[PDB]
Amino acid sequence: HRTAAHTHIKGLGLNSSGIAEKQAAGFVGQCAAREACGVVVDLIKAHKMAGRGVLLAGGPGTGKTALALAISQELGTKIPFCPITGSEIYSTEVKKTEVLMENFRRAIGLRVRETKDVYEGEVTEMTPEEASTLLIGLKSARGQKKLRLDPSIYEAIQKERVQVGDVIYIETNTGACKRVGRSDAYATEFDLEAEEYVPIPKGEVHKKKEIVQDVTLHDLDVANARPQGGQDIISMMGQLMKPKMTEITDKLRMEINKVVQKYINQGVAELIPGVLFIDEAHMLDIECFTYLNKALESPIAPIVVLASNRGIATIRGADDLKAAHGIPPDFLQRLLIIPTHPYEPDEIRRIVRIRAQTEGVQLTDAAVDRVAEHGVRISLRYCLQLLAPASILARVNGRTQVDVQDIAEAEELFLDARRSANILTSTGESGGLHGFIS
Amino acid sequence: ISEVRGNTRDHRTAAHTHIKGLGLNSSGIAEKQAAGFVGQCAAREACGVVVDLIKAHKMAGRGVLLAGGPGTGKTALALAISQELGTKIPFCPITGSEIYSTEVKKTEVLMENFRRAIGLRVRETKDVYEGEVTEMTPEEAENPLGGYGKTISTLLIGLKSARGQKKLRLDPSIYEAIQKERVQVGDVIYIETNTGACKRVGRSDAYATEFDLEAEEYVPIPKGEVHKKKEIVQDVTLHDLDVANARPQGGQDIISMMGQLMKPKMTEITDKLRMEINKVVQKYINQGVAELIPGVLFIDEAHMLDIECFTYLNKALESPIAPIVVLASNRGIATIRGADDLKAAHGIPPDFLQRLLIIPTHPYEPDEIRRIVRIRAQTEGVQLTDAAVDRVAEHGVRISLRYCLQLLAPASILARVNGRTQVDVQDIAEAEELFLDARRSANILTSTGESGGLHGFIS
Amino acid sequence: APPIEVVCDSRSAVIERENIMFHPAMRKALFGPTPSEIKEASFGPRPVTLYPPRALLPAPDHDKQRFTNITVPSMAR
Amino acid sequence: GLNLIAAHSHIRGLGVDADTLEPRPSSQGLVGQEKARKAAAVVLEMIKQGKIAGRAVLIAGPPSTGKTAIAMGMAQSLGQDVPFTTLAASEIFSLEMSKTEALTQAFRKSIGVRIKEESEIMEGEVVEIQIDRSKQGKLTIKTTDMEAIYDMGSKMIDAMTKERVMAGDIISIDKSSGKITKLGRSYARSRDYDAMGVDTKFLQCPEGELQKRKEVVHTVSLHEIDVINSRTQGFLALFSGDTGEIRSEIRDQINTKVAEWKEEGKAEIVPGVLFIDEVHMLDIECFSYINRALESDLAPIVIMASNRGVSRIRGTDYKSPHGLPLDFLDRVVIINTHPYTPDELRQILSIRAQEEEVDLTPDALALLTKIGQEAGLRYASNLITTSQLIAAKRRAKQVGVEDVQRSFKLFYDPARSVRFVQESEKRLIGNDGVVDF
Amino acid sequence: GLNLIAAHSHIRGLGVDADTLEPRPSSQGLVGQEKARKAAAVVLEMIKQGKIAGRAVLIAGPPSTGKTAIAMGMAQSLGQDVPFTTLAASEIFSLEMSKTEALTQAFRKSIGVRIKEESEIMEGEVVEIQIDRSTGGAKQGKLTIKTTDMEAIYDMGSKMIDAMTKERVMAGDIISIDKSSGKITKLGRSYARSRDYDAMGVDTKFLQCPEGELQKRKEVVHTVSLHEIDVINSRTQGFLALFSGDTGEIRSEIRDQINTKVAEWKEEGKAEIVPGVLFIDEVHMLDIECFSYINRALESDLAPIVIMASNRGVSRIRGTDYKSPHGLPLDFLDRVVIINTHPYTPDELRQILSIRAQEEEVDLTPDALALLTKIGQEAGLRYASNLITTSQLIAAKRRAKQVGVEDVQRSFKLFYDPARSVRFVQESEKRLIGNDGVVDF
Amino acid sequence: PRLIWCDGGRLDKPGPGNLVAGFRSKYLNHMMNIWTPENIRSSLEGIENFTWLRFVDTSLQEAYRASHTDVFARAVD
Ligand SMILES: Nc1ncnc2c1ncn2[C@@H]1O[C@H](COP(=O)(O)OP(=O)(O)O)[C@@H](O)[C@H]1O
Ligand SMILES: Nc1ncnc2c1ncn2[C@@H]1O[C@H](COP(=O)(O)OP(=O)(O)O)[C@@H](O)[C@H]1O
Ligand SMILES: Nc1ncnc2c1ncn2[C@@H]1O[C@H](COP(=O)(O)OP(=O)(O)O)[C@@H](O)[C@H]1O
Ligand SMILES: Nc1ncnc2c1ncn2[C@@H]1O[C@H](COP(=O)(O)OP(=O)(O)O)[C@@H](O)[C@H]1O
Repeated sequence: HRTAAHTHIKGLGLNSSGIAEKQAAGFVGQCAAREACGVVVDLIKAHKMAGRGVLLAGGPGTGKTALALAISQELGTKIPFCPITGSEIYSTEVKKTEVLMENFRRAIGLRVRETKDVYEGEVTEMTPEEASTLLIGLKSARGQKKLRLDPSIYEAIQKERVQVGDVIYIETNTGACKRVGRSDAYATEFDLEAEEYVPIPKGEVHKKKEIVQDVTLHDLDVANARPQGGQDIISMMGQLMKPKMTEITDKLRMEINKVVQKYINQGVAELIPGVLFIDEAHMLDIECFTYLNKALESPIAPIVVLASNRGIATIRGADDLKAAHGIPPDFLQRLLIIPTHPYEPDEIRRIVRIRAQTEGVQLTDAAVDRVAEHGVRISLRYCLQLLAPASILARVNGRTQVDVQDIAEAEELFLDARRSANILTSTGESGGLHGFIS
Repeated sequence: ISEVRGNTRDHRTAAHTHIKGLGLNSSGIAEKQAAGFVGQCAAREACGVVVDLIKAHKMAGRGVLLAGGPGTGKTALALAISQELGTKIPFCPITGSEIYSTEVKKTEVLMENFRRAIGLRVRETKDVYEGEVTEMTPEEAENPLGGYGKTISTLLIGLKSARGQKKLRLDPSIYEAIQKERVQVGDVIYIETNTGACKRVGRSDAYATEFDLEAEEYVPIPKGEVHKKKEIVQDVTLHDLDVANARPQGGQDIISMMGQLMKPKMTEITDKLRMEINKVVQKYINQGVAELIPGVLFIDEAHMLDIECFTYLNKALESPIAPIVVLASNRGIATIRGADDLKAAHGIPPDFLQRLLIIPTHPYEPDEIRRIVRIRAQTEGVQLTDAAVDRVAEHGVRISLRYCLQLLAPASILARVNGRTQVDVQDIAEAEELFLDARRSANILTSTGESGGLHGFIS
Repeated sequence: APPIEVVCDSRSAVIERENIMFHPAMRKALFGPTPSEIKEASFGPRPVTLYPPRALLPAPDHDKQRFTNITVPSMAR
Repeated sequence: GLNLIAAHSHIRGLGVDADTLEPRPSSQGLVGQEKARKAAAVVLEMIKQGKIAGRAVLIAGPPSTGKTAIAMGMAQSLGQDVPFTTLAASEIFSLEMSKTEALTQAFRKSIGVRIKEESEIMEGEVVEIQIDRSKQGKLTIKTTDMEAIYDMGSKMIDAMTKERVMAGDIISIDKSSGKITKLGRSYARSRDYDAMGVDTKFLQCPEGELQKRKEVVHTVSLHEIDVINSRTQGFLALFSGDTGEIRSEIRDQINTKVAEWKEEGKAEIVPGVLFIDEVHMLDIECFSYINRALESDLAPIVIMASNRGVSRIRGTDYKSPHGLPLDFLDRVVIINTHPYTPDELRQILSIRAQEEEVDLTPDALALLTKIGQEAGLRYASNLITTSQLIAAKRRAKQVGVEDVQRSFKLFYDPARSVRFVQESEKRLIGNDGVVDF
Repeated sequence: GLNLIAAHSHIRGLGVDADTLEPRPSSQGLVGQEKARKAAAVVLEMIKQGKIAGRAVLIAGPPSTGKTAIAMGMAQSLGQDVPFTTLAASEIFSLEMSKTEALTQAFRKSIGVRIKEESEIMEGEVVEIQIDRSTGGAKQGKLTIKTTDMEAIYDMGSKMIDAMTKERVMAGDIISIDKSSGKITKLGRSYARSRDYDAMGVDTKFLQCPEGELQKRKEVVHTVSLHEIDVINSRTQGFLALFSGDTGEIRSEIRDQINTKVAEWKEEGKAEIVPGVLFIDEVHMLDIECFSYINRALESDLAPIVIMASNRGVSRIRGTDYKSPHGLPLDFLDRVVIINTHPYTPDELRQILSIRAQEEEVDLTPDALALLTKIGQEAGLRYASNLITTSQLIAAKRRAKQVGVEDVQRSFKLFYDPARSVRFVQESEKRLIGNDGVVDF
Repeated sequence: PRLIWCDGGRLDKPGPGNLVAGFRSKYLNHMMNIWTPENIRSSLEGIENFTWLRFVDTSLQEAYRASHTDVFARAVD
């Protein structure tokens, strides 16, 4: 349990009728944006979505990404959520219209249920039956058990160095085997052998457990393009033979859709459409808002929550047009735009109290007003970053709770950006030996 | 296996289908309305002089510019030269925006295209024994070596082609072929003459049913000779020699079996290799075996080459073995792409422009557009009345040349949909509003598209 | 230098090192066949194949000093 | 099932009369764009004829008018026979291959080669391997109906040895080539073993005759033939993407052999459609190659879309209509579109309603028509889903005026977002400074 | 031996008190700066707490006012426990990979995982080895060893005799048979068999016998970051990449799965997460494409505390064209918290020069120290701190013991301070290449 | 340590604790794979993706071995 910048966000805090209530689940105020994000969460769960775009306006300091983490904890662990910033789309190995499709294919989720039948235990004998099939007795501390092996899983046992009485761990379903060690009954056969002597497991020999587990479609794309991990031994050279990201063509995705729809029609897997949260969308340039306008029109595309804080700025990559939000109006008509208004002075105190009781820092009511004064007069990100140093100035001076004096000391030890700009301009007047170098 | 369809073997209509040659006299004077062209006399005479320069083998690094505006016939003259020279002289029509690569420097794709433009004709012989094996019968030697078992002096092979069979006595050191390649009775082989090591092609088709399941390729009997003494003409471009000397094709190791297994990368070629290949080709010409044949490197849209490329072109054209460089520029006073300093004519630097024989190209008269329309219409097969020809010529003079050659396909479609066989004035007057030109599109774009709003364009 | 290895004190780490950093399939595929395998392939009644069908080591392109860095003082010097 | 309701889902073909080319208004999804749809029908009828090679058809017009809708209508109303290629222009700017080659491959994909043949394959489940160590052998294979014993001579016994075929596998032999392809094992032997391996997948038994012969119609593209002949095992490159600047001599040999196959009657060339979406993103270094690749015999009928007015051309610094150079606009033909009347807006919203199975009261449809007239199509079509969902939260079957006004109150159209930005400039990062209150 | 006297070899910690956080004015090297060192003490005491995210502290100030000094003090006042990583902000602009991902690896390098597990080792001198290779092979053998206390005989497996002829264990070696793996690290040679070693050098070290028992368990503590695990789980044998930099774009699902297994290791009690410190030196050399990623990498649970130092005043941001304070955008200056430093009073200059003189062990007369303080008032700390090293050597020219005024006045005569160098450029315009002209006398 | 290098730090070693690595190995390399011969045999008859496989000199087993080995083992083949 360590505090982040969004630890106190638990959920959107809605009613049963989809109406936001003030000071609920960590948020303070911000009604209409939480109502709209609740509608977005219901749209994601409704499974009637093949590409929808949601933009979040509002300047810096307001709660844009807090809404996104509220959505991410409102969906749960089940439905996949991929947060990427705009600046991650640039690479030096692939084009930047292919990393977008890699994020779209990381967004869609594919849930498979398995019943793994694991076999822990000490090998009793290695008897080749036919001349082929090789029986193995797996002795536990509860009883041994015979086991008939396929002639291909035995060539995976045999590659491992399993001889007489090594404890092993056979997966029955997936056919995965690991040699855990040599059993301690055969420990002191010789006296300085070099193995890992482990005791016989004091449980069952046949443990049957079931596991629900997810796979993203991008992992299917990578595992079908290039051999990965298992038998890819020439990758230890590194220079040309490493697993470099390659240009996954449209034909490969068009076939992987066929195969996944085949395994959904058999009732094996389940499909769950995810969320792609692209943050600070002004860093996306015009060679990607062209490609999003195509890639959202697929019948498989996930919902895209874009976040952008800028005003009428210059679209990157094409310097001769200005547009709102850094988003071209060719693309801006698709988006559902949600506003994010600033904070009143009576709605900053509650954020101070919630952020204080998240970090455990308790403080008197005469200091909450001072932190709210710095929140009104300077910024919201700065006033919340004085609750943690002042507690360090509290338990050192023989106190437990934070008073006005510790914050009056921390405002001098920890200057903000505005007073540093005033010192940088006015106090740092002459550019000489002991001056700043503009 | 593959089922043959008995349909009509027609061809497709491109923009330069009707061009069939220059259409000159026996004295070089051009003649109007001949072999596809209409008019354009001096340009066709100059291109005929260029064609004569190419076939006379006196060109050794010249350069020809084609000026003139867009839609006047530069690429038409280029395809006319390429169809006038034939097929046995090379022709590599690259563009200006095809030297920009991401594996090599852009002053290297130019040199590889020079080497694509040069051909080399080699005349040799081919002496092979050929066909399906019938017997492999040895013969015991007269004096066996003491201390060994069998001693075989001459190995007999009965080769049966599809015309006649023949017994063959051979040196016994064919055995190392036969054991390594697994040659049996009923397998077509070929035995060369310079070394004499037979290599199996495959099991014959007559023995395709002795077994049932054990299958491989079942190649037929060689329907030809049994003793080929056949001569071969063989055309190799010098680009192919550069590639086969730089990156060897077939090796026997791991890393050359990863090189052909991984992607082939264009690599830059050191100049010592090209100097050596030129020095040896000029030796085999002096022996009187190989013929050098220079071709044409038609670099279309020559204003896309920046100033870093013409500097390499000066070096490459001063080489003793180089083809002709037919450029194609359609700009007036333009800024050269590399150095954004000098505004030069045609996009060509003034240093490079002195090498070039500049051939002009003039606009077309308003009574020659209708002849081009008649030739293009009888090329596609779309027949049409004379008032329709006059209306298409009206649109050709008043708007564009390339636009009146594109009101023939939708007019023909609307004609054979409406229920007729020939195109009248009504079909073109209806198809002129389904396919607007650039001019009325810009008029709608400026007039109706006032500013960026709701129902407006994005400026 | 030799390549960097992992000092992990299990038996499985030593087995994975001697199966990746050495990996006898590639060594067999690179250097060629065992002479016992040559004998059982060349005295048999029927022709049989070999998994390294020839020695797949490439021929070194420098005759006097191949694949090492050891220097003998040359006879002229 | 990997098929969800996108924006282009109600457009099941172009929807014109095939006899006299009359665009009836409400047919196959598309609504009321009669002249552009007539022109697209003329284009489609000269595509299926396939004689006239290498035109270029630009589709201009304002945004939210239907330029990609008509393209998807032309894509649906061709079938699987004639190819089609959806390539947005930002796909070309790659870091492994240059712009010229990555745009040549867009032309090489849209021309198919069609070839019909007879596949002489043999399915079957192995019963008993009988090897006579004397060379000969016998293979017993069965299906759900038949069972047979076929002889074997020398070497496919060694192929069985290299494949390690046990009793119970499902083998397949292509007798025109002769190579064993083990398909897996049968469900009748899942009861046999207990701890299976990794590679084993279970299958049903083959059904019917052993010797199956069937006439199949293969259709590849020229890009397939170009990439397969690139390197040795290069067939996996077109799935992976691990290919680069393919040489021109390979493409020359391939075009020569496709002409030779057309002469000998083996192959039929089917020209297709290349669709270059948002063509204004191409720089002049790409139009200088498009102006030459539309000259050869092997060039598809290119259909391209555009939005922009008199704008700058990327790569250079001079304005031009439609973002295209004028030496390229002298070559193309242009089909303009027009914005929509409210009578068309109402039934387009009705089609988007019946596609998403959302029921609307007529008052809500009239209100949504007014919202679409005041804000556009892309915002009005995004309010059907939201009003349905808000109706689902308060448990109502039919959406109403209240739910549409709620959806209009919550989410902002792009017309009011500009006034929201210009209303509060001191906090949005304009270009220099932020107040932060 | 690799401890050559650098420009920061005199700082032995932050120097502040750890009980009332008072910056005592002269301790452990850092002398004079008070308010900035107290704020760095507060930041240091909330790093070792661990119950805070990745936050951002910007050490802004003029040149040569002790910013790298405070960072190196915080580096020395943590030991080899909490991972401190320096990052000059031009190591990011690489060509092996992209730029944002190169920044992500520098975030992942500063989140350690500290796990403690046991091994069983054996000390001791080998008395003798007998190996029954008689044609036989490595089948059986006897190993007799001893400490000062113990003595023992062991029998050996085949895969231990193949490690005994692998390390060539003599009769007298001091070996460490790690029992769980089988590796043999010879700690040295025993002194008592000094006759029995012929194939050794003439100068060869010899140890004593190990003291204590012969079979003991060690509780070794390893600490590896998340970038270590990321590079390990990226290829077949991929840890070589983090010794050769040949790692590329690591796919993000690997980082997500390792962020899941680290949490599953923490909840099972098998592990413990230690948040480190990342020092981005010269943060103004980042373009806005970096700040649009640092604004969101400082949001997750797994993010180290970023300490960063800026020199510039109102300057331009790279990538863009608009100016800003400290070379940083304003939406990123909302995140950071700024510590401002101050120039140095002359007595503090004098005692900093005194510490730099005592570090290099150079004797100074007080008159020369007064002259050197007078120089440092007009030319900065770096110039005088180099005049010290120059003046010692100039005193060593003429065979003197203590430096004096007659050597500081020579070092000030030969090596120009940069103010007189700027005056030299301004008064020698026509021959120095300004932009266009070269005049030759 | 022996936790990361041997037990469960590697995402490929399917020991206990790394419960994903068996499932992920099987259902990405043998079930949901577009190169297994069952998932090729259903897509070989027309406009579909493995149309061309009849004409290149391969078989299903050639393609399946070619899409799981390295560049090394494919070179030995
Ligand atoms: N409604 C809210 N309740 C509590 N905290 C909030 C709320 N809105 C914003 N915050 C605070 O704002 C900070 C996040 O600001 P952020 O949304 O990241 O701005 P931006 O999205 O412009 O970067 C978090 O520290 C969070 O505590
Ligand atoms: N002399 C001519 N006779 C017949 N057709 C011509 C003639 N000149 C040009 N054309 C036609 O004009 C069209 C456009 O000319 P083009 O070659 O594109 O000009 P440019 O060479 O400037 O690009 C071509 O399709 C060609 O068929
Ligand atoms: N005639 C029409 N009938 C029905 N729906 C249409 C019609 N025209 C356009 N649409 C719908 O309007 C939307 C916008 O068309 P589109 O071509 O995407 O606009 P743009 O050209 O701006 O990209 C499409 O999703 C399409 O479904
Ligand atoms: N408080 C201090 N105690 C001792 N030496 C200091 C102190 N402050 C600065 N210095 C010395 O001054 C020099 C400049 O400090 P430094 O932080 O490198 O400057 P900058 O901030 O320009 O990098 C350093 O070599 C350091 O030795």
